[PDB]
Amino acid sequence: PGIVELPSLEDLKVQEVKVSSSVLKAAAHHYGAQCDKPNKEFMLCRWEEKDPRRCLE
Amino acid sequence: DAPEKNYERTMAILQIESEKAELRLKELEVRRLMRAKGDGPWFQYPTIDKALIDHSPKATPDN
Repeated sequence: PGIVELPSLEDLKVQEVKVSSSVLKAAAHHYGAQCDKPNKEFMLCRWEEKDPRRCLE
Repeated sequence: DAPEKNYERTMAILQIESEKAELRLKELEVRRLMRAKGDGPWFQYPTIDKALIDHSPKATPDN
């Protein structure tokens, strides 16, 4: 069959959130209060495209 | 009975039986084609009802 199409390693470069899980869980309620709109754009794009290659931006 | 009665009654008998014979040969041909191709109302062995499929957003998106 066909060839799978993957993004380059340059397209997977981003400044990661290099904190621990207790740092995230401590900040999680204000993170859900404040970072609402890009998170829900991403999860809508993620449940609609059903493909993590269409959701990288 | 008259020869008229026996004659025309024989013609009615021969019509009915020739028509039943043609319908039997057509019934065999219809059965052969419907078992071979599978596009008639017969030999419709069941598949899975697609009303059973859940179309909700699941726990993970990739599905």
